[PDB]
Order: sequence, then C-alpha cells, then structure tokens
Amino acid sequence: MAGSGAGVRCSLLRLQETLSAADRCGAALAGHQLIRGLGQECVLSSSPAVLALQTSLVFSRDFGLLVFVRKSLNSIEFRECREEILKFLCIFLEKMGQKIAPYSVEIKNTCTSVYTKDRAAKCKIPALDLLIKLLQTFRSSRLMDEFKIGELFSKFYGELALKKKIPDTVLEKVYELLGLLGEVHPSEMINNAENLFRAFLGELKTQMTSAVREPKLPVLAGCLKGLSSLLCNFTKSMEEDPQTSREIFNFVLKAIRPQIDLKRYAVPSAGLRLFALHASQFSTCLLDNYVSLFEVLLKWCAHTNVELKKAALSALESFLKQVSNMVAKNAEMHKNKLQYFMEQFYGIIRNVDSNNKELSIAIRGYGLFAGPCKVINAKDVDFMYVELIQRCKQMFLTQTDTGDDRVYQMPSFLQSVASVLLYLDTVPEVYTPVLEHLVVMQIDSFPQYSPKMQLVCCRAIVKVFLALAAKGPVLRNCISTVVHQGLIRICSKPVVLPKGPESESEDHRASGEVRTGKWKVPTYKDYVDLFRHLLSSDQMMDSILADEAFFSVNSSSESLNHLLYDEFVKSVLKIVEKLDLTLEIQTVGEQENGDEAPGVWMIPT
Amino acid sequence: SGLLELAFAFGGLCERLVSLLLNPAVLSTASLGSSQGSVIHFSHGEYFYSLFSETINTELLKNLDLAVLELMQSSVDNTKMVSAVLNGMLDQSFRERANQKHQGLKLATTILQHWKKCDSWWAKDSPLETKMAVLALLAKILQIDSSVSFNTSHGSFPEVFTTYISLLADTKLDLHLKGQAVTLLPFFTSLTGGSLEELRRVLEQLIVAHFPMQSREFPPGTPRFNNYVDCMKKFLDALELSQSPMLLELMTEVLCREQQHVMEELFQSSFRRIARRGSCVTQVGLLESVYEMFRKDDPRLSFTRQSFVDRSLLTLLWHCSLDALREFFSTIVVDAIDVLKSRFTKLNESTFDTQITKKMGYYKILDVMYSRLPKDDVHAKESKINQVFHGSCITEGNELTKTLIKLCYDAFTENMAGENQLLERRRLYHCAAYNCAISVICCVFNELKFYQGFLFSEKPEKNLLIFENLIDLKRRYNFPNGDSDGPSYMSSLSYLADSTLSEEMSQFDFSTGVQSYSYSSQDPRPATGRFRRREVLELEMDELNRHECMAPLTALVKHMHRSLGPPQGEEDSVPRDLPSWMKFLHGKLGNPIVPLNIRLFLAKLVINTEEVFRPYAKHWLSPLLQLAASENNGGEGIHYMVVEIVATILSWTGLATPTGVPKDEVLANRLL
Repeated sequence: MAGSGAGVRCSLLRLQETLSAADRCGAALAGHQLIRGLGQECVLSSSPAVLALQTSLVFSRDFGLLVFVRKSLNSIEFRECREEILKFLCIFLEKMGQKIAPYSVEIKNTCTSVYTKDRAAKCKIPALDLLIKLLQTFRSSRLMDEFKIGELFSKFYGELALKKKIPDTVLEKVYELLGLLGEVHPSEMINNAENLFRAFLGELKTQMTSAVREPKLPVLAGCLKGLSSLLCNFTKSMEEDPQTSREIFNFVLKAIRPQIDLKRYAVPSAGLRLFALHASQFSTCLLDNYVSLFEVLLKWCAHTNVELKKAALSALESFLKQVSNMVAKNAEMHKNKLQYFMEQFYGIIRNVDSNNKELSIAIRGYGLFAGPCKVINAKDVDFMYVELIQRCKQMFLTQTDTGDDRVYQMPSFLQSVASVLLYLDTVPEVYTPVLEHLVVMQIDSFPQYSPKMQLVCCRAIVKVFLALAAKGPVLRNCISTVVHQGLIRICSKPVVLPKGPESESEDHRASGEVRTGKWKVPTYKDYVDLFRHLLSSDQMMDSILADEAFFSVNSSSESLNHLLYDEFVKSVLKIVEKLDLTLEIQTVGEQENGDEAPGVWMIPT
Repeated sequence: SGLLELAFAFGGLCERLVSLLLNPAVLSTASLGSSQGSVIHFSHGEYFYSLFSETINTELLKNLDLAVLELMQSSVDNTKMVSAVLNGMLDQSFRERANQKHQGLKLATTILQHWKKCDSWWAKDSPLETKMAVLALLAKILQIDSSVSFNTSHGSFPEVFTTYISLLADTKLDLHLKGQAVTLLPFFTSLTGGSLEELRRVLEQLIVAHFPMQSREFPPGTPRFNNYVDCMKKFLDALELSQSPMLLELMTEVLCREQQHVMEELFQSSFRRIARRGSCVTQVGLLESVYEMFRKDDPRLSFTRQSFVDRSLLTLLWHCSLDALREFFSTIVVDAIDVLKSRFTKLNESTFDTQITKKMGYYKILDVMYSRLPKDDVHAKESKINQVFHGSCITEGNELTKTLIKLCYDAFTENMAGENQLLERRRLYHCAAYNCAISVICCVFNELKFYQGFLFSEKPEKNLLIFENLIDLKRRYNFPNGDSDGPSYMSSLSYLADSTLSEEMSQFDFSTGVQSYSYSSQDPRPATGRFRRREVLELEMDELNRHECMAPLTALVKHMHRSLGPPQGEEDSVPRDLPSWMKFLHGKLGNPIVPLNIRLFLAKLVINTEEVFRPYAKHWLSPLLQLAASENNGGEGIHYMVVEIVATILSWTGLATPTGVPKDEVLANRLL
C-alpha cells in the first residue's frame, strides 16, 4: 500500500545482484519467480499518485529492468525470462500511459536490441506486440520524433529476403508491424512506399495463391491488418487507380466470404475492419455487387461473436452510408438499387417478429435513404415517417421495461427520424405529440451515457430542432414546448444536498434483493453540458452540413443559438411566474380561546 | 392579446372568430432560415389559433353552445382545425380545474350531444389517423367528465358505446391504439347485461387474437414481448381502476392457462390491491364471481381448476374485508359441507381428479375463513352462520365445527393400501385437510387437542408424505427478473396539491394523450409490506421446508408453546416423560423402522423454532442424534441437514449433556 516502492526497489536490487557468481542463475528459476512477483505487485497497484515513485524506480539505473535486459545480450540459451519482462512491460505500458518521453526512447532501444540475435521464437512475438503497443502511446507525434524509421524499415525489408521458414505466429505480427510503420509522421515512407506496397500485394497474392495450396490463415489476417493500416494514412484512391485497387478490394471481398470453419476468426475480421474503415475507397466496387455484399454483411451481422458483431455493424454502416451517398448524388438513373434496398427495409420493418439489431439497421437505412425516395415519389416518405414514429412509440414511450439497453439506441433513432421529418412536404398533425414526447425523453435521459454517446445525443437533438424549425411557425411552438417541458423535468429532480458527499465510491450501496441497473439519480449539474452544447451549436452545425447533403448553406438556418436562448429565457420566466413561493407558519393554530398557554401562541419574535 | 380581448368584449362576434378560424387560406412564405430554397405553406387559421390560443379558447368557452354548434357543423371538411380547436378547448377546461369547475363537464356534455356530426369520422373505410384523433378526443371527453354525467342511459350512451365497440373491433388498429382503448375500458364498465355483453365478446376476441396461449413464446428483448407485457399491464390497470367482475374473470382465465406466468407477480399484486380497495358489495360480488368460476362443470383440466383457487381466490380471500368474509362464508357453508361429505365415484379417471380438486379447494377456502375469522361467528352463542338445515336459531353449541373436524379426521385416516389410481393429488388432499383442520382448531377450543394416530392402520404421517421422493439435500442451501413494473409516473399523472411542476407534467400528458414515465431511483419499488409477509424462515429452496403441511404444523407447534398447556415458570418440568403430542412425535421420530422421510420431516420440525423443543431436553437429544449418526440419511457427506442438527444439538450443551447413558455415548462417538 505504501511500502510497495521499497519492496519493488529491493526486488530490483535482488534481480540486479542475481546475475553474478554462477552464470546459470538458477536456470529457469530464481528469476522467473521474482519477475512474476514484481509483475503481480505492479498490476495490483493503487489508484493515487503513489505510483510515480515506483514507475521512476522501474525506469532507473543498474537496479532496473532496461539495464538488466541490455546486459542479457550474452544469454546464450540462458535466462529464458526476457519474454515475461516484455509482457509485463507491455501490460504495464497498457496500464499507465507513458508519462514522459525520455523513457520511451530507452524502451524502444531496448526492444530493438532484443530484436537483434533473437533466437527461434517465443520472444519475437512479445517484442513485436511490445513495439505495437509502444507505437500507439504518443498518437500526436510530439514525442518519439527522432525518426529512426529508416533503419527499422531496412531491417524489416531485410527480413523479407529469407521468406523460407519464418513462423506463422511471427510472420503475422511482423507484417502487422510493417503496416504500423505508416500513420507515424508525414514526409516519411513516401519513396519506398511503392516498393513496399508491391511486395505486400505480391506476398498476399501468394498467400491466397487462388489454388488448393496452403492458405496460411494467420498470415492473411496480419496482411489485411497491415493493408488497412497502410490505407489509413495514404489515400490510394481507386478513382485514379483502375487496376491495382480493384484487386485490393477483391482481396477483401474474398476475405469476407463466409465458410463453415471459423478458424478462430481473425481472417474474416480484418477484412471487415478494412472495409469499414475504407468503404469510401471502393466506389462502384460496392455498387457492382450490392446484393451479395449486403447479404454477406447481414449474415455477419447475424452472429454470436462480439468483436465480429461490432466489425460487421461498422462495415454495414459504412457500406450503407456510401451507397446512400452515391444514390443521393445520382438518384435519377439509380432506381433498381434503391428499390431493392428499400424493399428489404420495408420487409424488415413490417416484420413484427424482428430483433433489436435488425430494427436498428432498418431504421438507419430509413434515415439514410430518404432524399432519393422523395425524388422518385412524394408519397413514400409519409409512410416511412408514420412507420418510424409508430415503432419509436412502441419501443420507447412504454412502461414495460423488461430489461435491455433501450436508451443507448434512442439517439440513433432520433437522427433517423430527423431526416424523414426534413424530407416531408407536409407533417401529420397527430404524431407531433409523439415526437415531442420522444425529444423530451431524450433530453431527460442525458446523464446515462458515455461522453461520446452524450455528444451523439446532443447532435441528435440539434438535428431534430433544425428539422422542426425548418417546417413552420407552429413547429417552432412545438420546439418551445419541448424546451419548457425539459426544463421542468430537470428542475423537478431532487436538490443537491448542501452537506459534503463524503469519500467518493465509499461502497457499493446496500446491495439488496438484486440491486442492479446502475441508474444514477440525476441532479441539476448533470444536465449542464447538454444546454451548453445546445447554445453552442456551430460545430454540430458544420458537422451535420458536412455529413448530410441538404440546402443548409446559410447563416439564417445556422441561428439556432438565438432561438434556443430565447426559449431558455422564456421557459425560465414561465417557471418563475408559475411557481408558488409563499410561506406560512404551521407550528401554531387559529381559534384560540382560553386553552393551554403553549397551545395559544409562541413567544413574540 | 389585449386588442383581441377588447374586440371580443365589444360585442358578440363569436361567429366571425369560428369562421375566420375555419377558413382555407394559404399564406406562402420563404424557407424558414434555409431549408430548401422553395416556399413554405401554412394555413391562416392554424397560425392564428397557435399564437393567441388562450384568448380564443376563453371566448369560445364563454359562448360554449354556439361555438360547439358551429364547429361540429363545419366538421366535415375542416377536420384538422375542428380537432385542434376542440382539443385546445378541452385542455383549457382541464387547466383551472380547481376553480373553474363545471365548465369542462358542460363542454363534454355539449360535445357528446352532437356525436352524429362526428359519425362520419370513426366509421369504416376511413383514414387511420382520423380514427386515432377520434379516440384521443373521446379519451379527453371521458377524463374531463370524470364519470359524473356519462353512464348507461340518459346520456346519449348508444352512440358513444357503438363508437367504442367499433374502435375495438377494427382489425387495422395497432396494439397501442387498442391499449389506449383498454385504458378507456373502466368508463364503460357500468354495464347492465343484455346487449352490453358485446363488450365481453369483443374483449375475448381481442384476447384470443393478440395474446399467445403460453407466455414464453416471445423471448425477452423482442418487441413482441414488450408489447404483450404493455397490453397486459394496461389490462391490469383497467381492472384496478374498474373492479369489474368480468375483467377479473378474463384475467384469471388468462393467468390460469399455465402453472407459471411470467407476470404472475403483477397479477397477484393487482388481485391484492382490488381486494384491499373497494366496498363490501363489490368484494362479495368479486368473490362470488371467482367462486362460481370454480364450481362450474366444464371440460376444464384439473390443474386449471386448482389454479382458480390457489392463485386467484386465495389472494382475494386473504386480502378481503371482515364482513365480506362473513357474508361469503354464510353463502358457501351449505354446499361445501355436503361436497366434503359426498361419496366418491372411482369409476372414470376424469371424474376422480375433479372431485379430488373440488374437495381440496373447499378445504383451502374453509382454512382461509377459519384462519382469518374470529371465534365469535364460527362457534359462539350469537353465530350469524346457520349451518343447521332446520335453522330457525334453534339449539346452541357447534354443529358445524364438529362435522368439519370429523370430516378432516376421516380424510387423514385413509387407508390407501392396494388403491393406486392417483397418489399425489390425494397426498395434497390429505395435507390440505390437515391444514384446514389446524386452522379450525387454532381458534375454537383450548387444552389438549384431538387424539393423534390411534393406529388401526390409519396414521396421518404416512398419508401426508410421499415415501418415494428422495430429497436431494446438497452440501448447503444453494442452487434451487422477468419484466418488473418498469418506470413510474412520479411527479406526474396527478397534481396532488403537492407540486406545481408535477401539475404541469400531468397536463403535458393530458394534452399530448401519452403518459410520461421518468426514471426511478430503484428498480424494485415496495410500496408497503405487501407480499413481504402476511398479517425467520429465510430458506425456501429446501424441499422439506417448502412442504405443504410443514409451514402450518410448525405454526401449530408454536401456538402450542404459547398460551397453552402448563403455566410458564416451571423448573425441570417433568424430566422423565413427555406430553401426548410431544411423546407421539418422539415415538415416530425415535423409532428406526419408520421410513426415512418421516424422520427427516420431524427432525426439520424440531430444528425450526427450536425454542419449544429445548424444554423437555436431554429427551430430544437422542432421536436427533441417531438420525445424525446413521448410514441412511439425507445424503452423503456433511449436508446442511446434518449441519443444522449438529448446530442445534451442540448449542444445547450445558442444559443437557450426552453423558452417563452408554446408549447415546457410543452413537456420539460414531458421529465424531
């Protein structure tokens, strides 16, 4: 608790003194137990700043790990414990974000020295994952800027010369590291990039080989991961590349191809990650085979894995966004694709025996494919609006609450109903109370999200406010009622106790009969960020303008700040006027005539 | 607004205002801010009513009759504006309710006087949105009337009832619209039979159409399950607000289709709430409805008939009123006793189980009104219950309790040797009689109770237990939700004269037509001691503790220890023998040739509420210890039965010591 620094210093000194007398050093023992113990102590550390002393002691002089592994250079078949040290370092590096930069250069120098004379395996993979986790530490290029990338690239390309019996578990991490060399700093990797990409593409082509040869499935996943890493920074847009990127999408397309053998996934996951992050780079590649792409992405969205579920959802979202963008750009000639997509969405939505994920993707497709539907026919958007509103009333404005998230999906639905409201010539007068209740409940449910989901919620509210205000004067009154009701609901929450809240996280509550849910009670200060974001909507304004294509390039529609501020002051004045703040005395009573003296009246004050 | 008030106050220009409101005129304007670059169209009347709504509503309520007449005269071609103005007037009349009383009732009556003008609104082949508007307007009228002027007859009831029935019977309505109709159900519950059974028929048709036979066909998280639970909760809320015998019949028929219901807790809470709330006549009517449901000869299976009493009638009886219980008892005395004393058939299997179930149910009912009623009525001088057929308030004593206890004793003393048709049902029948007899005995007489056993090949212990079910006693009590109430309407649904903001949230729901639910602090919300306890046994996963006759008999034993027997304060109270019941239990437990289940039952009886067992000690030390140290027991290893026995028998040290007698010392050494 407090003596860990002295204990870890003593263990470091013992480890430093261990490599003396007999060079055997207890063979596999007498160092492995010490390393495991210090690692357990480090991962079992505490929350406050006491860890600064032990972190400084870890990266220090002779009684340190870096000097130990540097002096471990002559460990010929001796001291098979450096891999545990690297694993502890990467865990510890994951546990704490490197505070200062002069330690990072020493760490990378030590791992580079480990790379030299690395015999066989079981240490190469720890060294490479340590380097992978190290390269994600900065993410800003303000540190690690001496740019030794040339020597590393030369060494890695020299490793590509052998290409005979490198282990599969090592080769995948090697190529992942090769992919990770990008997105470090500009003005680098611009001259050897063509040769590196040619070698990578040829190696991947030999990996599949389009035959009955050995596929080397772990190698293919790392190749796709490196491909995505390379495409993340460098553009390689196929719009100027007619041949060398059609194949780079075909590689992904056969990677997405499902089969019975799961093979621990990886190779059908890196491809979906690449598609999700680079759908904008295959324009018309997605279009020329939309039916098969859509059905395969839906099949991957209907699975049991979790990370693969997230990858499939992101890939389907990116696909649908691209297709929606191209159709909204060219809705005249593109009609069969829109008909197929919206028929699938209609069938899914009208299918009453649907699930939450399928409904979510259908509602997202409803939101994305609205403008083309309007230009083909005016009467479609009305049916989309009424179906979406009925579904939202069924799922959100209910008392049932069997148990689910049921609130982490409302902004994703509000952003979708906002588009259909935007693309409506006339608004049905009977679903306006449902829309008002939806927006009020969205405002009330603000302090139940992570900060990014909170920003999504405020963006949804901003979009709905723009859609409401861009329709007519009566819907501005609807906006006013929504703001007033939200203010009333926020004001009705219980008052923050003036007394101190004691130590935070002092326990886990009473923990009664199945006390779960973690429904933290809101206060007035929990809703402060939402209204600040509402009154400062310029960033969200330009974000929505860049995302969607709509006639909103003008400062008149941008002036939601004045509208929301006026609604706030009007609601404040309304609540002040309507509230009853009179006060009386209740310890005494009337109709007093010859009764007990304490019961007549209190001493005059 | 001031200029408008002056203009209205100058004269009586109400007609011009309705006319300028109901006027088709489009006022083109540019895109509000920047939307499309085209023009934006909106009506003049909608804008004018949206701005100065309060003044127009006030002056229209001033000249109420002419305004309503003109509005519903022009309600064929301006359905948006007429609906908007009518809704605005209804919200205006709902506001200022505590001061401007009788304005809303007058408006509702005047609107209901011209339903034929809105007949073309809710009819067939009409737009669905118009039908929802009609439903919302009707709901607003019903709540603003507060069931004061609207009822059967003398209120233009046939038109509104036909509108409601046609709204229910429409197949195009979604489940939420039918849920709003079910919310509107309690206003139509004052039925008089005849043509008003059409409500029952359409309700049963709705239940058949949209409710599955099993409540598990919809997995949790599916929207179908949420819609199903929402409809069920709306039905239960309508029952609570209604107290209709028909609604209770329908919900019990739904609930008893399966032994376990996913929302059984809500059903029981609603039953207990409608049993607590109400008047005497409503309670006896509901009890009579459930009782007539129970005693009807229909092709219904035995478990459904048992569930009619075990789940529904039991809760109503336990949460009933004192005088309603007496009247129900006086109603059901005659039939129950002749049913209990009736002969059996034992010819057709379908007739055997229904007779067994009827007798078991009658025994449980009599158990309830003997446990909850004082002795001044069941057996006293001025007994309102007249069991005797001759009657006429003749003789005195108890011709009811004697016959009931005799029938219970005959039920216990049944010889089943060689008779194997249905065993478990009778096992329940014997346990049911014992509990009924215990409840009768507990509040009639005092002193030593009835003779136990008597032998003659008829003992209660063999009949009340299974003798073939091996109790799987694990190493410890371990290894033997749903949908919950969801959110609540806190600070809403009612002004309650407690908060103005709560009153505004309650008017937001009335205006929009959709109830508002916030987030509760705690997911479970125990309002009071309901279902927590009846008017120390924190272990329900044990089979021997979850026995039909273990909980009643232990309560009987505790009743023997208090205010019964020798007076308190005895020192070394007869340490050489035991009283008749104690010595009987000692003989049945101490004997090693009796089946194992009886010994386990008596041992757990001794462990539970060991206060009574501890006096007369050094006596019960040995029969527990033989069971503890034996090859035949609840299972292998040190199971929790052995743990409890050892804890109780070592906590008894000092007062009693297992030394001196060599018979128990050897067994103690074996146990060690």
